[PDB]
Amino acid sequence: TRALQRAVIDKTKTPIETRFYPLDSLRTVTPKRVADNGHAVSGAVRDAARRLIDESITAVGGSKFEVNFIVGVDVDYYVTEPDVLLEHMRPVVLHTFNPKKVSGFDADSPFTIKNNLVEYKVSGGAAWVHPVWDWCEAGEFIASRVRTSWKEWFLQLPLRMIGLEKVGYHKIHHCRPWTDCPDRALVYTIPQYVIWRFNWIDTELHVRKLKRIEYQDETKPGWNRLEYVTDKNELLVSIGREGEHAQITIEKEKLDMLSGLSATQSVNARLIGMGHKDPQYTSMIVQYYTGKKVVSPISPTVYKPTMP
Amino acid sequence: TRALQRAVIDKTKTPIETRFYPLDSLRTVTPKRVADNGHAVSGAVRDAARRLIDESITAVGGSKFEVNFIVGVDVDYYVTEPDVLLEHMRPVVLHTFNPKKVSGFDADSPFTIKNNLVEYKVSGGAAWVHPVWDWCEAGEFIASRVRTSWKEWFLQLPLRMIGLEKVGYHKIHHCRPWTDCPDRALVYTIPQYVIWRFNWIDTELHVRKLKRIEYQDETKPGWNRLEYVTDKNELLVSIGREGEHAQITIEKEKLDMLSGLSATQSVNARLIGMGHKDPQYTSMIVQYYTGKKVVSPISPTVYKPTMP
Amino acid sequence: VANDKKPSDRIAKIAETFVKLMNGPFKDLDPLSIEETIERLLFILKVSRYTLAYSDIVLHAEHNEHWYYPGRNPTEIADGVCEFVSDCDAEVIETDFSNLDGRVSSWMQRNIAQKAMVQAFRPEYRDEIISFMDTIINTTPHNTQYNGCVEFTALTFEHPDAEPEDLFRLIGPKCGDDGLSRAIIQKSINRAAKCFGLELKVERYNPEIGLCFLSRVFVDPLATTTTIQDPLRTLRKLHLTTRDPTIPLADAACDRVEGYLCTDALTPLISDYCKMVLRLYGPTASTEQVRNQRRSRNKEHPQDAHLMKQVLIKRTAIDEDQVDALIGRFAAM
Amino acid sequence: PDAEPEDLFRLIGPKCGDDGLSRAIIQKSINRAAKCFGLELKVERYNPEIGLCFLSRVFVDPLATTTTIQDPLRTLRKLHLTTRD
Repeated sequence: TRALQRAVIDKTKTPIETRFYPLDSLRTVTPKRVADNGHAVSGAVRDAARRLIDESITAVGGSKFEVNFIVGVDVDYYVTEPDVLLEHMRPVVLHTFNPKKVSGFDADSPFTIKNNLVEYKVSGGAAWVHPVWDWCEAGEFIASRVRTSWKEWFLQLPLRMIGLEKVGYHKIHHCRPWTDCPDRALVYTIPQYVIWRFNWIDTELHVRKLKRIEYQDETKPGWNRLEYVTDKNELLVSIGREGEHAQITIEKEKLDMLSGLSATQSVNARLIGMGHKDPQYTSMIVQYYTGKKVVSPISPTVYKPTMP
Repeated sequence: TRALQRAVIDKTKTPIETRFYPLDSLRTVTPKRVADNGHAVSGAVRDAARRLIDESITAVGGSKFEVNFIVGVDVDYYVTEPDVLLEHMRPVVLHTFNPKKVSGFDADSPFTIKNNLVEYKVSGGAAWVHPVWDWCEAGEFIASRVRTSWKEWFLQLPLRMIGLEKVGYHKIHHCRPWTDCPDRALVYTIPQYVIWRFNWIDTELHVRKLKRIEYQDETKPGWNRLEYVTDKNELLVSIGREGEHAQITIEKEKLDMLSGLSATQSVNARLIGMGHKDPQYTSMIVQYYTGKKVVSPISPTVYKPTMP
Repeated sequence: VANDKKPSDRIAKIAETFVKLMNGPFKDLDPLSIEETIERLLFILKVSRYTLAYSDIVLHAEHNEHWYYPGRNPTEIADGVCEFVSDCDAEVIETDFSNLDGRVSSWMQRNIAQKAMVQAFRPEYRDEIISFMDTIINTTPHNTQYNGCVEFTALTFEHPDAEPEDLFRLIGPKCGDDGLSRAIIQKSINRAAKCFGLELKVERYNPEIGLCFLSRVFVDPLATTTTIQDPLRTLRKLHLTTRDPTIPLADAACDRVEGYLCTDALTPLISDYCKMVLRLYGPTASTEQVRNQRRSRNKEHPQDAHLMKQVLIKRTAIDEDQVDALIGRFAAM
Repeated sequence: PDAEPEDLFRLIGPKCGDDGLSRAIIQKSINRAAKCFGLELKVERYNPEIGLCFLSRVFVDPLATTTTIQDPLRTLRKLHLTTRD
């Protein structure tokens, strides 16, 4: 339709490069394990991440605006949405929690997923109940709003009535540098420019807006599903019952071949055929196949004291 | 909503530091076993704890207000609620009973849980029937009231009618220093400041108020459930019938995989698959799975005499 | 041999404190013009234009003269060495690094030198200096910065309870691969090098064999400042000439002996060799103006003469009668 | 690798077919370049004692004189035999 050419003519692009030296020191960095042996601790990993970002920002020569340029470490709860951070159209670096497992032990703090929110319970610190804003999905371009004063809001009121909006663009990268804590990632951002967008027109580049993830599977109520990519170009799937500890990692191919079976006995026979003998694995696979729903109870928990 | 900004503007914070030297000697202390061999005795453990706290308070140079600064040892019964201790907004150190097991033998004194109260029966001393006030749960910040004279109560009456309250904050730590008596912990506290809080507004930091624990499982009536964390980042669950001695410790993962089964025969087969052969373990697991309720009787008990 | 041995978490604060103390009171700086850099003292020029100015401004300041000896005349070097040995009462230690430019790690390079340069220079020149450092990663000032960083680390490990400024105020003379330090951290220096990932060689000061510093031997630093070329390094190799084949042997030998006279005129077991070279290759050599107009020309206290003789004998472990026999053999040839 | 290509090429020394001259500072790195392209290279350090080989010509003392002669190594071992038809 002519709307495409209309929008294309309506470019209104104002790219800005405020001497934002690329943080190549942060980019293309070899993953490292913080802990000497055993496993690390949330404090240790946080300290290592802070040291890394601090030395990077010192090398680049720029400044930062630390929140308890823009830098944030394990502040998913403190930040209601990433849009508030992105609206400034400044470089942003995050040390977030984007797990590749539905549940289990995160670093040294166990975690589980109830509904679409993460029931995170740090070993040392307040328990966190926040969602995840779809950071590591495919795509490098994101759409976000821009800070505007209430006076500018009134000025645009007549202009936004039609459906015009001021949208900023950014470029994305993360690293996942810690092997002992794969559930955590080091997000990296770079703003590009700002334009005006019509609400009722599509975009070529399929730019997406960060959204809350929907872990729950509509086909398997009471269960949470997730899948990720592996070093060896393998597509693994992590599944587990919502708000509960158990989880399992399996290749999506085997899960696919299993899902269409008719008899649980056939499922068990096929599992036996592949050499999988661990009951903790086959039993969970069968449970997911049959979609068994169980009302997991809420019980008090006794954690450790932090050993600084 | 605007209530958030309203409360934020309503800070009314008055932090106080009365030369409260941090008790780093008590903090970050290697766990030790009091008894030379065999097992310790309640008197021995109490004496060791008293010695430790006394030498710490002597080293720091401060004083204390011992109750039969603030110090209390095995005074859970003597204190109806910890709020009475916290309202003074002074450092508080406790040697309490926060078991990681539903039941069994505590130190040298057997114990069991009926309803939400602990039927503690010391080998030497009066039997104690008191609840637990949720000390070791996740989080370091607590909300508690503050001592106020009846005249100040009348003064605030018009002010509290709207829903204003004076709330104190504290920082938390415990140690669990005795391996032979893991059910006991050495709580540590540090007051922070005082503010005014609206009743109908939430808090960012999810500060919690100490509350009585609910061990009973609504899904398994007549049973008590509990789970804790292990040195090796393992989440173990302790379960047992209420007001009764038996208990078992198991990984929450295996319990999860077991709970959703349909046939008790399948449960037994899976248990056999994992190499668990002790009938005392598998039988209890099956009993919990089927939710078998039994009216345990009340019978007289004959204890030992204390051997000082 | 590239290395990527990042330091520990604790050492980072020490390195940052050392960098800040190096910064001192010189917050802002400006680059030098191309003409000024050219008349100061391709590929060398582009880095030199900034590094020479940075050295002259920060490393040659009032509060950075305690350690940055590199950059002064040999008479000044001798005066500084004698002052330092008098201060330490002949209790000093020597550091000898092996391929420092080939062993400095990426973390050290990007957290000492890059940080110092960025803090010293103006913000508007950040991109150029950072690009030059990135090109370097994939000359003289780098070695001095590494030596200062290692000295600061050793001082921090020795006295962790003192203030960083007071700790750094004790930094002794340092010049590239060579430097001086207190002997009380002789054993702890190895652990500091292991933490950073560097290899360190240390030798206790011995008056019998003299003191080694900048390939210079102090015969008796307690009283006299007389100094000579290092005998251990040069005696075993002075008989062989490493000049390019295109130069005649006579011209290279003449230049070598002229330099030796300029630096080691009154040193035993070297003056005789130099004089015999001048006697033999001298007349057979070409014109000295010809070698002065030739590129390869630059490619090379009487009171304590007894003490210098004995110190050289101790350095070379040669008996006095053997020394006299060698001197007689050299002169009569 | 950090210099401009024009400035890099301005330093190209004399080259003539199978024979050429280059700076001695890239004596070892020339073999790796030939391996990358897939060519075989033979390199010899200049030695005034044995002269310099170039275009089957021997420079007796290139530092001072330009006197030059036929290559003795290639021709002496074969000059006694004639390869005419």
